[PDB]
Amino acid sequence: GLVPRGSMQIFVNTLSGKHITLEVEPSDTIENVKAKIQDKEGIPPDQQRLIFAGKQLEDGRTLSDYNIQKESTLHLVLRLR
Amino acid sequence: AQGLAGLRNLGNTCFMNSILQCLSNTRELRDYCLQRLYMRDLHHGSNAHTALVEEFAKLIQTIWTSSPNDVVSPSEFKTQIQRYAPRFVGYNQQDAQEFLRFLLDGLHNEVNRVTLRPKPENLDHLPDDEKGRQMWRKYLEREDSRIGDLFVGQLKSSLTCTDCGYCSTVFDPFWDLSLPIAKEVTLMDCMRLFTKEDVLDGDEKPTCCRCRGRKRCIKKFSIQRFPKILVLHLKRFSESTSKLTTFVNFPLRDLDLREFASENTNHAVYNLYAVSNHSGTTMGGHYTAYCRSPGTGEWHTFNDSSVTPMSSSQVRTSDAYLLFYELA
Ligand SMILES: [Cl-]
Ligand SMILES: [Cl-]
Ligand SMILES: [Zn+2]
Repeated sequence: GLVPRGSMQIFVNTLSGKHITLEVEPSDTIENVKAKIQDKEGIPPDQQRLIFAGKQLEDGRTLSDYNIQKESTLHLVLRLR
Repeated sequence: AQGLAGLRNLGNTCFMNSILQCLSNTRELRDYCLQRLYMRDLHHGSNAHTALVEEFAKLIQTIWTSSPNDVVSPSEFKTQIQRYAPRFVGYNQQDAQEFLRFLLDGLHNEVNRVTLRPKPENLDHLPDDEKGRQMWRKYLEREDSRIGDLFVGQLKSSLTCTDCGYCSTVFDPFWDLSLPIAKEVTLMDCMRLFTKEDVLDGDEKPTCCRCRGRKRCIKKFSIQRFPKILVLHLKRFSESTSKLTTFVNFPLRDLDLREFASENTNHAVYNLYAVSNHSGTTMGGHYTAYCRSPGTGEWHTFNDSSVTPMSSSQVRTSDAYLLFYELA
């Protein structure tokens, strides 16, 4: 068979506004999450910013830290500098 | 003429100055600072590493007691934000919306009315709107401040399985909305694209809890609660990474968002009062702000040290990146 899919699904609103579905665990780190977005979108993790409930998610924290529950949407944005 | 003070660039700090001026001209936030109402919301004193609200408020006070053409230095404020959020240490150009999110987060945390955040549940017996209201109350048990009173709204996300027809609903708080560039393209087209039914299939099939299998689902946003201050962030990022420079036609008054409401409402009409502009390339570009003075209704360009008059007809440009709307 295959490795298991994540226990929980969340969505990412990508750069064009289309959503992608991520397979995750509450204990996944924001780095893990950015890698998953890199897999789906081709965007390097070091360019990604993820907003949920007004908070930019930070590397070193997990999804549970931010009380991100099933079917929540993370908002993907990059940077103008 | 009041509040027309420039801010000195400290070295690639135009991102900071742009956002500060947008907040300076956020009427209720400005007044919160001028009337020193934060003092009652702070639960203890600060030290040199935790004086974010204190230094923010003093800067706003300085701007609104200046004479026109005065140039103000935000060095003490910058010291405080970088201590709260070490990414702002040093003198590289930064993204204005990233700075916005960190600044409001720190301001909020410092004046949060909740001092001991409490440590979920099955709400399927409830109708949509009642569940939304319960989720809102739960959010406010953790996050409740005068800054939140201004910026916080609630998104309703609806996820419908095309097999069994179960529509699963979640309610996410938001402090701003980052909108896709749709399709001249209008701001309404962007909000329509944000809220459009999104067909999730192929590698994006969710797992439906009822069917216990991967199913084609339809996901759609509506706005459950509209904030007093609506910050709209335009996703100026193209795939083929580089900046999307599309002209987005946004209205200065009468942005009517009733169509995107979860329920029939009348309190979803906004007027523009500030714009954060980014000009130039993805790297090495520059920030300015156009702001409407809350007292006179006249617009000014704020470009670091230089504050100059402008016509409302010159506010709408392709450099608009963050739009600050207030309920009418
Ligand atoms: Cl980070
Ligand atoms: Cl429009
Ligand atoms: Zn189903």
